[PDB]
Amino acid sequence: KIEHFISILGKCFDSPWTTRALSEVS
Amino acid sequence: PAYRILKPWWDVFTDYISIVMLMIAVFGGTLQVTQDKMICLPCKWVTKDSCNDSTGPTGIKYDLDRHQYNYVDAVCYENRLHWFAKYFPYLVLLHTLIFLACSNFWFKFPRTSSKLEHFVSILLKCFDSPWTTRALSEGVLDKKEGEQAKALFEKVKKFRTHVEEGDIVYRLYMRQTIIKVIKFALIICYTVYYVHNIKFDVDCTVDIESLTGYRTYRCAHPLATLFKILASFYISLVIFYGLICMYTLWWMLRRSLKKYSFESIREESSYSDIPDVKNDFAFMLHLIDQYDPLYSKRFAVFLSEVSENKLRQLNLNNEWTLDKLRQRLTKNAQDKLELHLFMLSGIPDTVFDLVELEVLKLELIPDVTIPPSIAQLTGLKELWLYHTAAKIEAPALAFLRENLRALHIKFTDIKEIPLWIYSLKTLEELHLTGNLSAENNRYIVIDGLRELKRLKVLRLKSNLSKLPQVVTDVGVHLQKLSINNEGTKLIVLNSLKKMVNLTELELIRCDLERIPHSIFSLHNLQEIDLKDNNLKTIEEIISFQHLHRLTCLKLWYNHIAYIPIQIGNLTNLERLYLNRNKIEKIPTQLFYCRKLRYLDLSHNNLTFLPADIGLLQNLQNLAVTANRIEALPPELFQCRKLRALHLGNNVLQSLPSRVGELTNLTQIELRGNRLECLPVELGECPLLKRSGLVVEEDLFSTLPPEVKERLWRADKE
Amino acid sequence: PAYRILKPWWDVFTDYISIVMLMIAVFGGTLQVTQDKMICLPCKWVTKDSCNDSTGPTGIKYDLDRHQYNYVDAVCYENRLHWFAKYFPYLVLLHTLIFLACSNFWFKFPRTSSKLEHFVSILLKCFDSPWTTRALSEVLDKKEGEQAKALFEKVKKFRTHVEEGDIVYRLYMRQTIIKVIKFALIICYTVYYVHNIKFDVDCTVDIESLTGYRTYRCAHPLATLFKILASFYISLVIFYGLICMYTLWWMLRRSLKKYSFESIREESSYSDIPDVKNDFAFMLHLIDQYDPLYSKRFAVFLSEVSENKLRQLNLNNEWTLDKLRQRLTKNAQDKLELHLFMLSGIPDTVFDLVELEVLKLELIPDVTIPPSIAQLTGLKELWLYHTAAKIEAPALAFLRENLRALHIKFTDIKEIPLWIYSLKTLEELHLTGNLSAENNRYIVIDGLRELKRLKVLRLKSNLSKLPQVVTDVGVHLQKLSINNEGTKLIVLNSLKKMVNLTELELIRCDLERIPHSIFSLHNLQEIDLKDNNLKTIEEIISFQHLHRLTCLKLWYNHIAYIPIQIGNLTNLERLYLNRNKIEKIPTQLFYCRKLRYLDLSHNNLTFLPADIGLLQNLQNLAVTANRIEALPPELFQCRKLRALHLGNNVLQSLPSRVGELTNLTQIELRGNRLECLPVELGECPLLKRSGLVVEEDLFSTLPPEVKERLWRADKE
Ligand SMILES: CCCCCCCC/C=C/CCCCCCCC(=O)OC[C@H](COP(=O)(O)OCCN)OC(=O)CCCCCCC/C=C/CCCCCCCC
Repeated sequence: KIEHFISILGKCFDSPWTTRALSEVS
Repeated sequence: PAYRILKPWWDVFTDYISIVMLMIAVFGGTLQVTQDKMICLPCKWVTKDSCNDSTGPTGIKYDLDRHQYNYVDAVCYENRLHWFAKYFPYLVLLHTLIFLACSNFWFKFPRTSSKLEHFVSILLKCFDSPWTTRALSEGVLDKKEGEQAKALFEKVKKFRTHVEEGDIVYRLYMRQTIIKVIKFALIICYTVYYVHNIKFDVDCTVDIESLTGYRTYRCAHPLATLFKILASFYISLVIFYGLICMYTLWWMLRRSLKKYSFESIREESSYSDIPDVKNDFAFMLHLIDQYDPLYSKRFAVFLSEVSENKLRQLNLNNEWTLDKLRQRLTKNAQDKLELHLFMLSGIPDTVFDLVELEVLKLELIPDVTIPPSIAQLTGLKELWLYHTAAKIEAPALAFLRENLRALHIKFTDIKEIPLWIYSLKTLEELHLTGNLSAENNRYIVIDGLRELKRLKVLRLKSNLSKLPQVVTDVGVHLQKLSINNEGTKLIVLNSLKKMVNLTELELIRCDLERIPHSIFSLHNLQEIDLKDNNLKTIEEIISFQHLHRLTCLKLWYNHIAYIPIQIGNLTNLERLYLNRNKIEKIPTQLFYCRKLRYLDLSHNNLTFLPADIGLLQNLQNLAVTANRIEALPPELFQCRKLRALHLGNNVLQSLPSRVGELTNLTQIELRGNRLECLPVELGECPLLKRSGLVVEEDLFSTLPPEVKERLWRADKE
Repeated sequence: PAYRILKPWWDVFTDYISIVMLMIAVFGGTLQVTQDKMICLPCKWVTKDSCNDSTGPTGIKYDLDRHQYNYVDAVCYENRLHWFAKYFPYLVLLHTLIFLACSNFWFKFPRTSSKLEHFVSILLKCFDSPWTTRALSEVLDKKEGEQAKALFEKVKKFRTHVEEGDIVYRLYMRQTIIKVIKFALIICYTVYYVHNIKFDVDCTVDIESLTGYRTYRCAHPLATLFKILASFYISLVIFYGLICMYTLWWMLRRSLKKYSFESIREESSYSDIPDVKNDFAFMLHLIDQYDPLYSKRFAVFLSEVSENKLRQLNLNNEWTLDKLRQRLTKNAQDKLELHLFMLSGIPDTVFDLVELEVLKLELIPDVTIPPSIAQLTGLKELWLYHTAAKIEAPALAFLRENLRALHIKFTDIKEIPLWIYSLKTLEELHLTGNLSAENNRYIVIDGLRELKRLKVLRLKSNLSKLPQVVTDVGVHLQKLSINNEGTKLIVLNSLKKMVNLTELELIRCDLERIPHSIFSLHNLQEIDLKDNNLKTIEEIISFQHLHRLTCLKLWYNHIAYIPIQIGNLTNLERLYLNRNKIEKIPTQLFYCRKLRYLDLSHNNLTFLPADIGLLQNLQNLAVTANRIEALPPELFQCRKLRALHLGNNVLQSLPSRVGELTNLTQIELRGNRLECLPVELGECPLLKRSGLVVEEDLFSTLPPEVKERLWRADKE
């Protein structure tokens, strides 16, 4: 579970759509 | 590893000084475990708890065993040797360990370590990136390298947002510096104070007379001079460490490391848009400047929106390949090759590499510049500008001046229209859709269409309250004036008299509520459209015999409830589009005009069709769709040129068999009627097919299966 | 790792000597820590605190305990043994550490470590670059050329970065100076104090109250060993001195802040390599000391001649001869064209191909044509657009015997070539670009007087006024076309001198009046006034004086009616009057029956008039887009018509005699109102389906035998 969490969180951290949704929010 | 860039010369100096100090600590420690002792000799004569110090010489006989001597050594070493001499190497080791922990606390503390590793990684990988050299040199770029460049730009932006919020790294470095300097002060104070207590000769008085026989002994500490020079060397090293620490503190406090000005890099390069980075980001960039200004110089190119704009344009040139543009090519209503560019960052250069393209469609393109590579676009004739603020290169401006012939401009703001459209000379078709009427910009912006000379089609969907004086100046050569106000009445004021060369006039959705006299003053018109002008009465058409050339009177989408008989004077009409009106009866005088070819009276209030329709032999497409016509007269089939009988949505009870005499019929619409059954003679039309014969399936089933086979074969063959 | 290039022989020697000195330092330190002791025996007979040195023998009974002996040893080792004999290995260790710190402060100081690492990376990248081999040879892949250009730019940026200041040279000089003075002090004090390491020591410490004896004689067992560890060490320092001294001489015999590439720029062809200076010069001198080949093959990245060679080689690999034949096209003159657009440089393979006839150079900057343009055989056209052409004297002389036609596209004076005036053997020339600038009214075209064989000059330069220089130049002119694109042309009767003109084109001159100078030239066969916005042609009465005009061109105008007098021009053979405002064309106008070509499309003709029957020596009539309903006997008295431009009309029918017109190249029917094609059109198998343009629904009404014959003749 720790490896799955860190893999998901790291791949989310380099996801462009995270920045896209942050721009949409703010 | 890669943290060396974040360690300036002071940090390296303290790192090496701490290493040498730890070597001193280890050496002193192993000597203290190994050969630290005190050779003690008793004083034979004592006087008030002190040694008296009062024929050949002979040695003094103490009568002590070797083990009594060892006991005396251990007791006096424990009791009367100063604590500094005993615990100097361990104190030095503790001090050096604390110094190393202070120098390496920010590397291990997760809150600062995450920021530090992010900074080091993205800064190093920006430093070895090739697009940094490409931008600082100011082509073609590899796909993988382009993906790396865009990912690095996004990572730099997200890290800049992530780091600038707080100043945890600056505060931690500050606190480490004050802790190190105050510990240096304490170390130097106590070590200098207690360094003189390391003595070779120690007088001990330990009260072990019951076990040995003597009370006071004079011991020699052998590792006292060696420990003294080791302590002096340690004091000198701590002095150097402390001086470096106060230099670091002065460097931190003299300037403001929380504020970086990029004025050196931004003025050197063409990028004047690099922001003044602040806070923690500014702090580690100052640290990198203490290492090497080149890293900051090559990193600053990733903080400017000009650089990312150029990168986006180059990447868009790269991704939009030629073959995908070939499969993107389409055709318009004018049978010209077409390419719709919708919602792109810029315009691809591979679009401009095309040669077969005729109409390029620029829709929602924010602030792009037209490259001169338009010299390749020789077949380009129609530039379609939708909400696109376009800047123009001079050779491309000349090329469009000598090639481009049709420009459509839609804009939301009157500043969005390019100012180089007036310099165009080969332009004939202009479509200015969007409000030209604004305060002090009401037709003053388009006052430069006087520079336009060959303009013949001027579409204006622009909510014009009154028609411009500039089109009164231009309309000597204008041949079509399509004005859409979407609900604003024109005060024409008979100003079209100077506009004599019009062949078509399309006043659509103008809410005129009456036909003005400017159309009547003109003479060259052949296609008159008055769509959605709310024309309640059209009684003026008696004067339309003055217009000897009119051939298409598109009086549709209006409030026309009747037709005056003077339309019989209009023998020159070929297409009379009266559909979607309120006309309830056709006068027979309208049926005098033998030249009518497209009699579209659909969506109206007609209840009957006069028989005189048989006189209209040139009629081809009679569309009476959605009317109240119950029975078609046989004389309707007298006209043998009916090509498309749109009888749909009517109340036709039965279609007579005389339709079998018609030959030009290609598509007849009967679905939605009261038609009981389809007669057999409907199959007698040769050119009619299933696509042409649109009808309900059960109505199709009424035809004979041999006639149905003929029609199904016309669908097949 | 990769720093071994920056360590010359002296640095390696000093590093090895420092390692050996550290070895003997730790050896002496281990000895001094572990078995350094002093065996002190009391002198039983003494004289004034000095050792007097005065039946089997018996041992001297000193009556001393073992611990009294240990105390005597400790006191006379601390008090009387010399400090050098006790702390020699620690001094050697400290000196060796100082020497190592001085040697490695070059690599450990960040300010110079960054520059050293950058220089190492750049030098190794240039060392492993394949293009250097080609640079030392006198084909490369796309990746090879791209990385060569990128590393060229990196070398230029590094040269800008490092040459500005000398921090590496200053630190190296300071390190050498410090090492030299440290060697001097070390040799001085070690030689002075090496004579105190003695085996025998007379100690007198005054511990008589604790031992009973005043003076003792002590043996220091390690002393002799320390002697062979001291003098040896001295010898090492001497070497470490002399080598360092040599290094100092190497930093003073010449200015290391001025590297000269004279040997390389003399041996190699590149003579443009600059004399680099400062830190760049110092590290290049160090690399020369290591290996001259690194500097030799790095010197080719400091010259712009090698940069130009790489650029031309890269563009040569881009555009091979096969891709040139791929890009080969043909123009309107049926000549071989090669559209070269947006290239950083001109190729050489494009001049290798002798087939080329029209060398096209559109918007190609930094153009410098080598004499390999002499390789071109059919070169008679040079379509240079927005091109600044530089041509050497042999290639210019080659142009002086083969070049014939030359088109220039320019933005005022910026893109106008200067070598065109010396060209005296060309025959055609074109110009395009605004010339009527402020204070420069037609002053830039004053150098076209040496051109004597020029015959064709065409201009499109939006002239507000007629240039007097043009009138002076045009003496030897045959064809001249003037395009003003919506600007007034003030001829002002100045064309009377232009007697040699045989074709005068005035496209979009917006004249609205025919200038009176046209009526003076008896050589003009073609008069072109297209898009002049002519409404009333009342100047054709004055055209009666001319007897040379064979074709008037008043098309794309608004001529409401053509007057009667124009029917007096028998020499007219081609009437281009299409897209005009002509309502009824008079029959008297068709008294001239030798109207071979005719353009009357897009007009307002309501019927084809009578004296078309008079016409006999024609080949086409353009009746597209007017109000004519039928092919009358008037068009049917013509027996030489070949193309009918009758499309998008209200033409009701084709009567029978058009089915006798077997020599019918084309018909145009793009929207005409024909009932059906008559069976008389089946009388002519000469007209094929590709030959005529007929609507698909109109074409299918022909009989199946006729349609099969039409498709057959399309195949046949
Ligand atoms: C605070 C952290 C410190 C870390 C400590 C590391 C481990 C310490 C434990 C040591 C493990 C085993 C070693 C014990 C050996 C004890 C033998 C002993 O005490 O015997 C007494 C007797 C007394 O010696 P004297 O000849 O009087 O010497 C007086 C000097 N003029 O000693 C002996 O007989 C032999 C001593 C054995 C020495 C062992 C240690 C030597 C260490 C080598 C030092 C390395 C020097 C490095 C460079 C020096 C500078 C150039």
